[PDB]
Amino acid sequence: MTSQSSVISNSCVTMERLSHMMERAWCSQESALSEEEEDTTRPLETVTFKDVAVDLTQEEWEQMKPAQRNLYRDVMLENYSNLVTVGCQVTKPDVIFKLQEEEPWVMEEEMFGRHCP
Amino acid sequence: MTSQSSVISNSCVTMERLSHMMERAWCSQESALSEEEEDTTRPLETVTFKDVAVDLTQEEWEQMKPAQRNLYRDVMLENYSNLVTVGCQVTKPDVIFKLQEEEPWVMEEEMFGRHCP
Amino acid sequence: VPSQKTYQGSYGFRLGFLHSGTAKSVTCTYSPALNKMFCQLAKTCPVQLWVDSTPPPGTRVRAMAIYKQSQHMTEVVRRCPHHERCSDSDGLAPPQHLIRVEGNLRVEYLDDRNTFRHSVVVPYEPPEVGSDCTTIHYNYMCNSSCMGGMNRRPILTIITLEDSSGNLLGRNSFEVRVCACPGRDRRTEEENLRKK
Amino acid sequence: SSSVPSQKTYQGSYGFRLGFLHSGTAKSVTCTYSPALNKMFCQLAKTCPVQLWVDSTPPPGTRVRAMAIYKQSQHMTEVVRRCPHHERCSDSDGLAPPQHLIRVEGNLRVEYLDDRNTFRHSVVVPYEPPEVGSDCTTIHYNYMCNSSCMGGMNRRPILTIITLEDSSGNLLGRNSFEVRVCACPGRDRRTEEENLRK
Amino acid sequence: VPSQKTYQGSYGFRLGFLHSGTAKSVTCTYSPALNKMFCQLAKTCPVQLWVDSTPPPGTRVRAMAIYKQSQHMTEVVRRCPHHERCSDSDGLAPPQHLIRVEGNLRVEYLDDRNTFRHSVVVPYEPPEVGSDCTTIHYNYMCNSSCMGGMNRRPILTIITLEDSSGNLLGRNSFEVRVCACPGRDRRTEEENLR
Amino acid sequence: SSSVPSQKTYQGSYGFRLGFLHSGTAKSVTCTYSPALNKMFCQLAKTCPVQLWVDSTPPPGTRVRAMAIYKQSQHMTEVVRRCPHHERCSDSDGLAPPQHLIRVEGNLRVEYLDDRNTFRHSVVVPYEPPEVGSDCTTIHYNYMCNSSCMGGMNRRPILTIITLEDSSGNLLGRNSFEVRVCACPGRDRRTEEENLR
Ligand SMILES: [Zn+2]
Ligand SMILES: [Zn+2]
Ligand SMILES: [Zn+2]
Ligand SMILES: [Zn+2]
Repeated sequence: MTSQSSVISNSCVTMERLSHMMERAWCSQESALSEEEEDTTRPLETVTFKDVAVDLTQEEWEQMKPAQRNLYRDVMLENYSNLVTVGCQVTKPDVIFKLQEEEPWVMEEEMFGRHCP
Repeated sequence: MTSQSSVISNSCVTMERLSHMMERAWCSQESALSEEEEDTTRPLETVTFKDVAVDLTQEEWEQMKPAQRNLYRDVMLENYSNLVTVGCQVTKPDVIFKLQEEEPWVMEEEMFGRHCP
Repeated sequence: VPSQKTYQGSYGFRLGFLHSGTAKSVTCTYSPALNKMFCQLAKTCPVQLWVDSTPPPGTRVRAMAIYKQSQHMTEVVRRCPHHERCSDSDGLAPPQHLIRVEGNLRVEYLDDRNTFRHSVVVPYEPPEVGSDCTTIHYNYMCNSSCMGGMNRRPILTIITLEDSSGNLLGRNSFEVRVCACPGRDRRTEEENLRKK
Repeated sequence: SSSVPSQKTYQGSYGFRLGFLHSGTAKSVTCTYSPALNKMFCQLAKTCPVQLWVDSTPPPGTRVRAMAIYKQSQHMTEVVRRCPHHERCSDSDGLAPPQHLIRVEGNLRVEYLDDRNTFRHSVVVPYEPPEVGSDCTTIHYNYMCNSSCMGGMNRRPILTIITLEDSSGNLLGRNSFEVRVCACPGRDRRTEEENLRK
Repeated sequence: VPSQKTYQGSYGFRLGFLHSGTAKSVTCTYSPALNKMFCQLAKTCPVQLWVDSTPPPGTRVRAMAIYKQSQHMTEVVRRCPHHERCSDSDGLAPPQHLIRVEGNLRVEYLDDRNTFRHSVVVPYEPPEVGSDCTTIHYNYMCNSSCMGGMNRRPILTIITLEDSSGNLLGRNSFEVRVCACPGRDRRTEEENLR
Repeated sequence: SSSVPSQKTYQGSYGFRLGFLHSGTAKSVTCTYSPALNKMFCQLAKTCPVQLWVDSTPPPGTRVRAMAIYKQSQHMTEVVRRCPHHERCSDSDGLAPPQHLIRVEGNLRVEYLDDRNTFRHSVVVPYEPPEVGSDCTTIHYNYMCNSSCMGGMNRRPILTIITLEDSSGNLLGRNSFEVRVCACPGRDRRTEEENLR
């Protein structure tokens, strides 16, 4: 019947923000004084992807509606979607084996999982 | 000198919001069924201003930058600015004697306040 | 009965108290509006001593609890006969003294021989490096509702200064309501001050 | 004690049964009894009339001993005694030592006993036969501490043991009933009747 | 050494435990995944007895703590010589017994004369009005790290049923780690299983 | 005990002073000493070399008695004794009764004493003069319980009293030093140096 909503708040909510979390550009550069131009001899030393990936904490993911859980793994995958496509190559970290289906912390020690059909 | 800011975030920040705290219109009215029209015999019984005014709690006003403290008294004064101008008349509550200069909880018992010039 | 009026002196002696929270189970708290310390049994009550000048060596700090109500001034503020027989001694206090002091080796305890009351004495130390005050960790050994002792009567604790001869140099007084819930009993007595 | 005396109900060949007044459950009653829990609730230093209903008349020289024991088993080693505050108060009726919880008024011939094996308190009156018109002899009991007294009973529920003996001391009958002494007897019956319907 | 295998019997005897929280300073808690009760010294351990049929009168409930590790089975689970000399008696227990029972006047304590161990006996009462279980408030008198007693060795507490003659009617076993922090020591042993 | 022996430092006419090794503050040291608190931190059943620095040489027959007393005044009535667990362990060196906290190794002539008035434990070695090249005679002491042992010291800090006497028993000199015996001696010096600043 009526209340045919001219759609306002479906899937075009993630697309529109642009100033909601990505503006989080501080420690300003007011009237800079410390400066010394020099020769470019020292190497780059890009940091890693070990620390850009976050080691999984155990007590988390309680409140955490799994629209945020599956998106958190999509943070360490879309930051990873650069480094195995274009740029310096890193290895695959240890936590990536749980980026699986059930849970990260599934029981495998202590068998006899309740015989059943 | 330069960085003459074409002013963006001065005093016209309170004026512009309109959807930031005043939209906080729930418990919806979907397909209403409980209804019985009747005679208008029962009186109004407007609630009071005793409970619209909030009794002051002691441990508060620590974090509470006093732009919020002086505005909180301006909540129980602008809700009071109706009821002594237009509408039903209430009395002045007990907490209104601190809506003063120093603090609500000033010492008056136990004198000898440190003799000095 | 010894006097309860506040004596500053030429020394600028003032009691400092920690600005502690009003939680339901705090160990010690102080009200600035009523000058009332609320604290527990056998727990630490750090009372700071703020002075304008440094006293000469040999000066001492005497604490004494007196009743606030005038109809009970003839009774000595003493422990109840149950707590007078419990094994709660710190090895320095007789079991009738309400006030105690921890963290100090040189504490004196006095049963005064005219006025028949309890006095608790520590020697005054100057403020340390960085410090403006010397904190005395006080301990009260009964609640105010103890039957046979304080018995629901509010008490005033008198902090006095004297040199080794005993002449009075300064006196500050503050009320004491010792119960099991110090921070909550401050709150119902802050509800006592705001009328209506 | 080491040899805590028994709390099991002993009728005997005498038909000894405790009678209690059917008193109201007001907020500030002086003495009341619960039939469902066999629990007497009463005040400090107040009259607790306990009736003695017997099937046969005992021989002359018979006596009635009262003794309060703890109901909880983890506290049976402690003597039910007065708190050290109330042990030093001037509340004596001129016949009781200041450590005895139980007292008896309205009788000149009361005995008080500190028993010398089991180290406890016993309160003895000589039994009188029921009067003209009466079927029971009422002993006006007095308890001298509440159950929450620190150093004495200390929030532990107690059982008061009423015993019968002849002048030699051999036991003729024993009835037991719980005792919760506080300042509000009739109200503390009500929250323990709220305890049973659950 | 007496057996630790679970004996149901024809009586349907099963141990019930309170679903208590995992706070840092709990008085008693139970793990369903490890069948492990964590509790304090001299504190109340209410163990429920869930039965399928009502036993005849005269039946009794014997508790016995045995070591879980097989290399320590020859040692009797006993109190440490410090706690064997402390004045912590409830007036019914000898000072070497680990297990105790409060809230019951009819408790027995046994030093068995073949197997040299400690046994704690209460007579079984039927479930009350409204109740489906009879709770026995157990008390353990040493932690598992006591030197000379349990000495960091995990123990199993054996709850047995018998009639007045002593023939065994049912047996359930559950592990016991007594320390000062029961609810936290459940958590590091739930971290042990995952 | 009934009368507790004195802990005040007695020099005498002999110039008796305790010397201690300037050992490091590692996490698992066997024995260490704090000069600021006069506090020796050491382990169970381990070597505690205590040097004896004297201004004059004593006559022959002189002896050195060690005694541990509690530092806190509320616990002075309790004898510093071993816990009932360690009182029944098989840790004896063949010369000490199993209740004595203090022991001495590297000496055949050690005495052990249960004194019969004050009911406490005393450990006696005969004094030897300093050797060739030496200015001190080192007594290798051994403590047999930590201070947190339940039933013994029980987290109470103790003072070890080193006394000198001739063969009759009259006191010639006494030095006292605090003792905190735990499993980590060098670290427990550090949190008590954090206590002083
Ligand atoms: Zn008291
Ligand atoms: Zn009492
Ligand atoms: Zn133990
Ligand atoms: Zn030890």
